[PDB]
Amino acid sequence: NGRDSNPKYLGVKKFGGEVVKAGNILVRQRGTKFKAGQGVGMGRDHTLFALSDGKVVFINKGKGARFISIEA
RNA sequence: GGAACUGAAACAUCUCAGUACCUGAAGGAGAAGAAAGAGAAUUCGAUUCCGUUAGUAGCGGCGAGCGAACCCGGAUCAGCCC
RNA sequence: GUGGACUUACAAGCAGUCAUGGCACCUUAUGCGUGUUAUGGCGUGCCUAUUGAAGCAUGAGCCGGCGACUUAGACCUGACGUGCGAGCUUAAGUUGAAAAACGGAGGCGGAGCGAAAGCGAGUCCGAAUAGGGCGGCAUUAGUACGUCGGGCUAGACUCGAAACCAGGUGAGCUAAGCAUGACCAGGUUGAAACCCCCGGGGGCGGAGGACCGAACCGGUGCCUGCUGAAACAGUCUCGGAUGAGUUGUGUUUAGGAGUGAAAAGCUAACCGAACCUGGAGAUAGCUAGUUCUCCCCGAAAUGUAUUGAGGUACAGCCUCGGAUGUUGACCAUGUCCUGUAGAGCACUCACAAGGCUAAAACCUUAUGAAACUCCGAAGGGGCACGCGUUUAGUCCGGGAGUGAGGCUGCGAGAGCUAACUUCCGUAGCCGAGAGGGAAACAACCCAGACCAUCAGCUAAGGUCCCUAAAUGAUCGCUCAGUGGUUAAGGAUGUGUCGUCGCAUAGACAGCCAGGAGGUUGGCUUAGAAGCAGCCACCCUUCAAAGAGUGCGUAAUAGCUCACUGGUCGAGUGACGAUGCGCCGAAAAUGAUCGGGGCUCAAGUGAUCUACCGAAGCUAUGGAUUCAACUCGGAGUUGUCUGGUAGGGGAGCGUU
RNA sequence: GUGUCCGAGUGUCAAUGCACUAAGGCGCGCGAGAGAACCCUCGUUAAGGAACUUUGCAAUCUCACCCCGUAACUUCGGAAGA
RNA sequence: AGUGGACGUAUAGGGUGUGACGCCUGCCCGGUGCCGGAAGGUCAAGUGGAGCGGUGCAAGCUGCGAAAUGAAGCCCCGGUGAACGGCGGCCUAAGGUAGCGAAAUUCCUUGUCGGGUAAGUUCCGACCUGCACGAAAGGCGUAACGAUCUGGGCGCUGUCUCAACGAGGGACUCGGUGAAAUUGAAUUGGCUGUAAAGAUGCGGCCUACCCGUAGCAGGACGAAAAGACCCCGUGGAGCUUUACUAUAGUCUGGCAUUGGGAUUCGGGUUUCUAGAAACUUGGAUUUCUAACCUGAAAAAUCACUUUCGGGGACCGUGCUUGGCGGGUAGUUUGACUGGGGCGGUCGCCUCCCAAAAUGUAACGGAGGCGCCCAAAGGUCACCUCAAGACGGUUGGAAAUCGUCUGUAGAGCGCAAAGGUAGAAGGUGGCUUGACUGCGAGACUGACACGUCGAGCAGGGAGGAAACUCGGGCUUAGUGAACCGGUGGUACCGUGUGGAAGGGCCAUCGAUCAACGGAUAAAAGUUACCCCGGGGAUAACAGGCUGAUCUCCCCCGAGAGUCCAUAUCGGCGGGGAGGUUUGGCACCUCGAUGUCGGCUCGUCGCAUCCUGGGGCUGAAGAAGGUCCCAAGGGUUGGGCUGUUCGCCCAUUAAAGCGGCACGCGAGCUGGGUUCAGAACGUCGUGAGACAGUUCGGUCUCUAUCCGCUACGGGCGCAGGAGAAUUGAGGGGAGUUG
RNA sequence: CACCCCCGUGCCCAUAGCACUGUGGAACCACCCCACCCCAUGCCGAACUGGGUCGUGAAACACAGCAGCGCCAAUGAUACUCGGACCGCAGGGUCCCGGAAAAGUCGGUCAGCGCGGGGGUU
Ligand SMILES: CC[C@H]1OC(=O)/C=C/[C@H](C)[C@@H](O[C@@H]2O[C@H](C)C[C@H](N(C)C)[C@H]2O)[C@@H](C)C[C@@H](C)C(=O)/C=C/C=C/[C@@H]1CO[C@@H]1O[C@H](C)[C@@H](O)[C@@H](OC)[C@H]1OC
Ligand SMILES: [Mg+2]
Ligand SMILES: [Mg+2]
Ligand SMILES: [Mg+2]
Ligand SMILES: [Mg+2]
Ligand SMILES: [Mg+2]
Ligand SMILES: [Mg+2]
Ligand SMILES: [Mg+2]
Ligand SMILES: [Mg+2]
Ligand SMILES: [Mg+2]
Ligand SMILES: [Mg+2]
Ligand SMILES: [Mg+2]
Ligand SMILES: [Mg+2]
Ligand SMILES: [Mg+2]
Ligand SMILES: [Mg+2]
Ligand SMILES: [Mg+2]
Ligand SMILES: [Mg+2]
Ligand SMILES: [Mg+2]
Ligand SMILES: [Mg+2]
Ligand SMILES: [Mg+2]
Ligand SMILES: [Mg+2]
Ligand SMILES: [Mg+2]
Ligand SMILES: [Mg+2]
Ligand SMILES: [Mg+2]
Ligand SMILES: [Mg+2]
Ligand SMILES: [Mg+2]
Ligand SMILES: [Mg+2]
Ligand SMILES: [Mg+2]
Ligand SMILES: [Mg+2]
Ligand SMILES: [Mg+2]
Ligand SMILES: [Mg+2]
Ligand SMILES: [Mg+2]
Ligand SMILES: [Mg+2]
Ligand SMILES: [Mg+2]
Ligand SMILES: [Mg+2]
Ligand SMILES: [Mg+2]
Ligand SMILES: [Mg+2]
Ligand SMILES: [Mg+2]
Ligand SMILES: [Mg+2]
Ligand SMILES: [Mg+2]
Ligand SMILES: [Mg+2]
Ligand SMILES: [Mg+2]
Ligand SMILES: [Mg+2]
Ligand SMILES: [Mg+2]
Ligand SMILES: [Mg+2]
Ligand SMILES: [Mg+2]
Ligand SMILES: [Mg+2]
Ligand SMILES: [Mg+2]
Ligand SMILES: [Mg+2]
Ligand SMILES: [Mg+2]
Ligand SMILES: [Mg+2]
Ligand SMILES: [Mg+2]
Ligand SMILES: [Mg+2]
Ligand SMILES: [Mg+2]
Ligand SMILES: [Mg+2]
Ligand SMILES: [Mg+2]
Ligand SMILES: [Mg+2]
Ligand SMILES: [Mg+2]
Ligand SMILES: [Mg+2]
Ligand SMILES: [Mg+2]
Ligand SMILES: [Mg+2]
Ligand SMILES: [Mg+2]
Ligand SMILES: [Mg+2]
Ligand SMILES: [Mg+2]
Ligand SMILES: [Mg+2]
Ligand SMILES: [Mg+2]
Ligand SMILES: [Mg+2]
Ligand SMILES: [Mg+2]
Ligand SMILES: [Mg+2]
Ligand SMILES: [Mg+2]
Ligand SMILES: [Mg+2]
Ligand SMILES: [Mg+2]
Ligand SMILES: [Mg+2]
Ligand SMILES: [Mg+2]
Ligand SMILES: [Mg+2]
Ligand SMILES: [Mg+2]
Ligand SMILES: [Mg+2]
Ligand SMILES: [Mg+2]
Ligand SMILES: [Mg+2]
Ligand SMILES: [Mg+2]
Ligand SMILES: [Mg+2]
Ligand SMILES: [Mg+2]
Ligand SMILES: [Mg+2]
Ligand SMILES: [Mg+2]
Ligand SMILES: [Mg+2]
Ligand SMILES: [Mg+2]
Ligand SMILES: [Mg+2]
Ligand SMILES: [Mg+2]
Ligand SMILES: [Mg+2]
Ligand SMILES: [Mg+2]
Ligand SMILES: [Mg+2]
Ligand SMILES: [Mg+2]
Ligand SMILES: [Mg+2]
Ligand SMILES: [Mg+2]
Ligand SMILES: [Mg+2]
Ligand SMILES: [Mg+2]
Ligand SMILES: [Mg+2]
Ligand SMILES: [Mg+2]
Ligand SMILES: [Mg+2]
Ligand SMILES: [Mg+2]
Ligand SMILES: [Mg+2]
Ligand SMILES: [Mg+2]
Ligand SMILES: [Mg+2]
Ligand SMILES: [Mg+2]
Ligand SMILES: [Mg+2]
Ligand SMILES: [Mg+2]
Ligand SMILES: [Mg+2]
Ligand SMILES: [Mg+2]
Ligand SMILES: [Mg+2]
Ligand SMILES: [Mg+2]
Ligand SMILES: [Mg+2]
Ligand SMILES: [Mg+2]
Ligand SMILES: [Mg+2]
Ligand SMILES: [Mg+2]
Ligand SMILES: [Mg+2]
Ligand SMILES: [Mg+2]
Ligand SMILES: [Mg+2]
Ligand SMILES: [Mg+2]
Ligand SMILES: [Mg+2]
Ligand SMILES: [Mg+2]
Ligand SMILES: [Mg+2]
Ligand SMILES: [Mg+2]
Ligand SMILES: [Mg+2]
Ligand SMILES: [Mg+2]
Ligand SMILES: [Mg+2]
Ligand SMILES: [Mg+2]
Ligand SMILES: [Mg+2]
Ligand SMILES: [Mg+2]
Ligand SMILES: [Mg+2]
Ligand SMILES: [Mg+2]
Ligand SMILES: [Mg+2]
Ligand SMILES: [Mg+2]
Ligand SMILES: [Mg+2]
Ligand SMILES: [Mg+2]
Ligand SMILES: [Mg+2]
Ligand SMILES: [Mg+2]
Ligand SMILES: [Mg+2]
Ligand SMILES: [Mg+2]
Ligand SMILES: [Mg+2]
Ligand SMILES: [Mg+2]
Repeated sequence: NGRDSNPKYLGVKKFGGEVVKAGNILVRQRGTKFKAGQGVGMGRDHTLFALSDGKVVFINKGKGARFISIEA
């Protein structure tokens, strides 16, 4: 063994209560650990970036049912 | 005739360098010199030396690095003979 | 070395430091004196290299004197200063020189974008519109010098290679050759050939890389010699000693070359490539060394990359200046994100007793999990505020160094739940840190040294003597020197509670009294009969006794026992929690808690004071760094001043 | 260390060997005491005899000439100074 | 040029290896070498120049440029071993002929038996199981020879038990001369602790009047040479080869020196009734003598002439071609690494570690990638998976159909984590958005790279539309830079116009996988080693730890007929000691000498003897085992360098360990570890192994402390002679 | 939001879901109804789908009861932990302050809010 692979510094890049420019990246994820609410659009590797400038808010009933909206 | 350390963080091309060194000829100097040229204005008008153009052009395992010439400004300026 | 003051012969000692006393002296000098001295306290040379230095790590005998960050250039870059300023200035040279002027060729600013053609405050990409660099805007003014910080290139802070190359010098040592001369006492052995008697005997003869042994040539073994008598020898012993011998002279062969009966041996006393001069101050990522003083700030041993790992590049951290202007920082509120501790089996692996059944499955019950999660804190990170105390931050430009870390505690891995082990996270100390405590001691506990005082309160730690300070006070605890070195395990050790029995209808040991019944009980080997031993315990006679405890020879008896009794006269026996202790408990020169000594506490657990105790804090005096505040550095108030690499600043000494 | 030449006598089979000595030459350019440990070159050693030690390393022992006598083996010479 | 070979000429000369003599010298031509062959494969310059292009109005000039034809040489085919070699592993070209064998070769190894000694790791003779013999890198013998090595025996010895006495030269004392290595400074003790972990110098405690002198050799990690061992340096040098690169040399084709001619000519021209005389441009054999080379004659080397003689247009030399070329030369030969080597690893992806942010090391625990898919894409539309039970045709535990349960227990191309049921899974229709030009904004990184990305243009594709498309559910499927190939484009293109060449856009070439990548192009070896450094880093020793080692204790199964504990103690548990093999890497690489012996010793006690005990399965005696006990004592020899162990023969007994595995400024020097050499084994080679074997320099001068002796001074309240008490210190201590 | 009830479509986002179950009927919805063709089944008008009444509330669906199941879930007490401060050689553990789960019990629920329309009491 003695093998390993680079860190992928994934996360909630922008936490609810953070104003965001358009195109800011807010969550990094392997998949849909977050499912993108209103105003946000999710990319190829399933990072989801805000489309509209404003505050970031978490809709989060959880269990795969967590969504990131942006409010203007 | 012609190095090698060395640099290239190794090392062959490269550089170190036509350096050091050996050998020949000669003088108070020597060399060179009177355009089958530079050059791009149909200009220049022998040779040598300084400043500059200029680290420009360019050369380079296009790497380390190596590097002009013309224009222009001065020092000195004689062209003579087969 | 000579002479004089003071001193020195039970003293333990980085050579001193402060203090006190004794003696001597009085020319910056009768003092807050100079020389010396006794005693007391205190006290790990210096530098370097270091995680860490008194080190038993390096360097150094001592004093002097030489001795290391330079110079260069029409170079690049920055800070400061000066002239001129939208412009600024020369170079080569020329003419003068006890003096400098002329000299515009040329350089820099003025426009940028593009790969370039080329356009031009626009420009490249492109088919038009999205960008990049750029001007407007802040038009940030440049340039010639001087000084200085850096950079470059050249020996480039100084010393130091082993090597490489060039042209020479060497065969007078030694390695061989050639020419030519010379030397080898003496004794032993007796080949051929030649000649007689029958290959053999005799004679005769004088051969040999033959024998012994002097010179001579050579070095076999011990010893001596080992700052030698000698830079390879000496005594003694040994090899050869007519041969492949020794030796003179003259002479030839040499540097990757010669010579070599072959060791890489010899080539002028260091030959796996001589010597000398030179290239040449070769290179040196390696070592050591780098000197005057004071002020201010102050690190790093981390990340990634590397023919990289002990070295470099770029970040990270330091400093100086400019700008900005609280953006910092801690703490609080609000919010969001997380899958650890824990905890759980709901999936995956595992796994514990059963029921159920052609056992997978299934149910009751029961568990572990870094790569399991139905769950899931504490904390932690981002944002916003400041609803609150503070002073840092950000970018831009010059200079750095650091890129070897060390411990402890917490959390993990690796290891053996070893290591003053190795590798990460994290906090603090050390590095770079002085002062008090811990006998001693970078890391631990206390506490960050501006200077001066024969002033005060305290921290940790202490208060019997060493040794500063209560032989303090009160309730105990341990009689072990435990204190002042572990454990599994044992113990009628001792206090504190605490759970279970049987007693003035009289029990525990304690003395006499009885020990019974089938039954010499079934089941066993050869006999096993309270009393080897696998299987099973009911029944009679009794105020009274279990087919019944350990012993006994191999089996029964035998003295005791569990209930019974006259006596006996009052508590006992059991497992338990614990507090302090005992054993368990052997290592190497001589013992010990730092020592004395401590229970007639100087141990201990609980409380409470009173004081000692630091370079921390307070007092008086004093000076720097900064900043405000005033007058044309000064002074006030506040504040700050441990320090390695390093950066900055003010100054002293020499020619 | 250094090449060549001459290098007497007594005795001893011989000799340039060994011992004494002629000629000739010299006592080695600090001395004098003293008679410890220890060290170097030496002499003798009870009893034992290799026990020593890596090894009999070293030190003994053997010693010249003459007579007698000498093996396994042999390349017929030698081993043999058995 | 000239020389040596050689004033020699195959019975001679050169090289290579074996190494008198004797009997001998087997197998294997596959690779490598070499010698022959030379049907065919390939192969340079040169001869040829068909065609492809520029540039000019054109003549023409000019850049490329095939086919065929071109030597040696290599591929191919034989052979060669007294050529390099090979003759073994429960198919290779073959597999060991004789001879020998525990060897100079034997690891296991002190092999087994015999011999010799009281005792034999040695030695000798047999045996053979030859790790890992062997036939001219020669095998088996051999008389004689050896300062050769090994084993034995005689002889004699101070080698020794065990040393003594004597001599001389030192050594000591006096007078004369009078150095040296060294040296931080010294007012320089013992223990025990502590500190970088070995203290004179830090702590406590003990001891110690001042100073010498003769001695010793424990300490001062004493002295000496900035470790020759080990590691490091993008140090060096010597040596090696099928590392790389060149190259003296060497072979080969063509051109010149270099020529007439006959002879066969694939061909040239004007020549003539498909044709041949003048003639060749050449090639080819063959031949010739004026070039040239060489030799003989009074004129030695050289020149002349030569009645001359031989070779001969070759040989030699100049240029150029291609091959051979460790002989020479200049170099390359990676890093991490709980010391180097060996093994492993080097880039990207997934998980745990990673301590609920991101991040985080390890030669830590697990596994994947160097691709795929014309549809596994875009879009539009449509389906729902495991698994179980009941029932069923050839099948039955599981084909297939049928019902019931069925937030998933399936699937998602490969590894896993996330994710997913309104799909990313499955199945069709259409087509390519697997587009060109851009990139607001962020994530991430020191850079450089990397990730995601709304929306705009041109234009597509699917859908009725909203809308979705600039690749795949996601995360791996990858390499800057240089130098070049291919297609466009029309920017530079040196006087001008063109073109040659260059630039740009697209694309191709990389286990450069040591994966940020030194060159286009590179392996070993050093023990002949050299330099510079490192205690940054191994071998020793000390330290820390104590797995392993040594010891004790608890339990108690059983053994002990019986009876656990007289003894012994399974399977398990707890400690101690630091003597073993270690780990770790802390002081020491400007030096800490290392194994064994010898000489001196001293300490522990886990006690071999001796002394005092308890229990005993103790009658007695001899024992067993445990307790207390460290005063003393603990033998001599054979084997091996040994420690050890075995053995002889005795003992009261033949103790175990510490003290740098105590002791080399005390001694040896056998072992091991420098240069020579040989054997086996490994390597083609230089060379190599902690396998073996012979051999191989151990440095007169003691300052200090410390130790044994011997004085000087002073002290001890007068100055003196002599006798003394013993504080307190040593020696002795055994036993049959 | 007059009272109910139906069809649909949201918010919510198992305290709403399952099962047992009962009411429902031409009003709404639902099956049945037929198929050459629109349109379709990798076979079937089962599914889409196109043409409709009867019939029937069977099934599905809506709505009520329902605490067997699931779903939620205290308090209390712990586990753990931020800071402080300690002991044990060690594995380990204690104390002060404050934050504080998970599991279980107690107990809670078969929901809760809109919007448009259709038909009822005519
Ligand atoms: C004193 C006797 C000899 O001693 C020696 O040969 C002594 C040498 C000593 C022992 C050596 O040092 C040791 O080196 C070991 C590798 C390590 C060791 N310890 C510390 C770990 C260390 O001690 C040598 C190499 C050390 C130094 C001093 C050195 O190189 C000495 C050279 C000269 C020494 C001496 C020289 O002897 C020469 O011998 C010739 C035979 C004589 O003729 C003569 O030559 C002229 C003589 O001198 C050179
Ligand atoms: Mg591993
Ligand atoms: Mg270089
Ligand atoms: Mg070079
Ligand atoms: Mg010159
Ligand atoms: Mg000259
Ligand atoms: Mg001249
Ligand atoms: Mg006194
Ligand atoms: Mg003293
Ligand atoms: Mg100090
Ligand atoms: Mg160190
Ligand atoms: Mg020192
Ligand atoms: Mg020294
Ligand atoms: Mg110039
Ligand atoms: Mg300025
Ligand atoms: Mg701008
Ligand atoms: Mg300037
Ligand atoms: Mg500076
Ligand atoms: Mg700079
Ligand atoms: Mg130098
Ligand atoms: Mg002879
Ligand atoms: Mg003889
Ligand atoms: Mg010799
Ligand atoms: Mg002899
Ligand atoms: Mg030289
Ligand atoms: Mg050579
Ligand atoms: Mg020499
Ligand atoms: Mg140079
Ligand atoms: Mg480094
Ligand atoms: Mg930097
Ligand atoms: Mg900020
Ligand atoms: Mg703030
Ligand atoms: Mg857990
Ligand atoms: Mg965290
Ligand atoms: Mg605000
Ligand atoms: Mg800067
Ligand atoms: Mg580091
Ligand atoms: Mg660290
Ligand atoms: Mg472990
Ligand atoms: Mg450590
Ligand atoms: Mg370490
Ligand atoms: Mg440091
Ligand atoms: Mg600090
Ligand atoms: Mg301190
Ligand atoms: Mg202490
Ligand atoms: Mg102290
Ligand atoms: Mg220290
Ligand atoms: Mg300190
Ligand atoms: Mg420490
Ligand atoms: Mg404290
Ligand atoms: Mg006080
Ligand atoms: Mg206090
Ligand atoms: Mg006191
Ligand atoms: Mg206990
Ligand atoms: Mg008291
Ligand atoms: Mg007080
Ligand atoms: Mg104080
Ligand atoms: Mg102060
Ligand atoms: Mg003042
Ligand atoms: Mg400071
Ligand atoms: Mg301070
Ligand atoms: Mg300071
Ligand atoms: Mg004579
Ligand atoms: Mg005579
Ligand atoms: Mg005589
Ligand atoms: Mg004589
Ligand atoms: Mg004389
Ligand atoms: Mg004399
Ligand atoms: Mg002697
Ligand atoms: Mg004797
Ligand atoms: Mg005898
Ligand atoms: Mg012996
Ligand atoms: Mg012997
Ligand atoms: Mg020997
Ligand atoms: Mg001898
Ligand atoms: Mg015979
Ligand atoms: Mg005979
Ligand atoms: Mg004889
Ligand atoms: Mg040979
Ligand atoms: Mg043997
Ligand atoms: Mg042998
Ligand atoms: Mg042999
Ligand atoms: Mg034997
Ligand atoms: Mg034998
Ligand atoms: Mg052979
Ligand atoms: Mg031989
Ligand atoms: Mg002989
Ligand atoms: Mg010989
Ligand atoms: Mg012998
Ligand atoms: Mg004597
Ligand atoms: Mg004497
Ligand atoms: Mg004297
Ligand atoms: Mg004199
Ligand atoms: Mg200690
Ligand atoms: Mg220590
Ligand atoms: Mg002391
Ligand atoms: Mg001191
Ligand atoms: Mg001595
Ligand atoms: Mg060194
Ligand atoms: Mg060295
Ligand atoms: Mg090299
Ligand atoms: Mg050639
Ligand atoms: Mg060629
Ligand atoms: Mg070579
Ligand atoms: Mg390495
Ligand atoms: Mg994390
Ligand atoms: Mg780290
Ligand atoms: Mg799909
Ligand atoms: Mg888009
Ligand atoms: Mg579009
Ligand atoms: Mg359409
Ligand atoms: Mg092209
Ligand atoms: Mg490359
Ligand atoms: Mg790399
Ligand atoms: Mg040598
Ligand atoms: Mg050092
Ligand atoms: Mg170390
Ligand atoms: Mg060691
Ligand atoms: Mg060892
Ligand atoms: Mg030293
Ligand atoms: Mg030394
Ligand atoms: Mg004892
Ligand atoms: Mg006894
Ligand atoms: Mg007895
Ligand atoms: Mg003893
Ligand atoms: Mg001992
Ligand atoms: Mg040891
Ligand atoms: Mg030793
Ligand atoms: Mg030896
Ligand atoms: Mg071989
Ligand atoms: Mg031997
Ligand atoms: Mg001596
Ligand atoms: Mg002497
Ligand atoms: Mg008195
Ligand atoms: Mg006494
Ligand atoms: Mg005394
Ligand atoms: Mg609660
Ligand atoms: Mg708190
Ligand atoms: Mg805490
Ligand atoms: Mg709490």
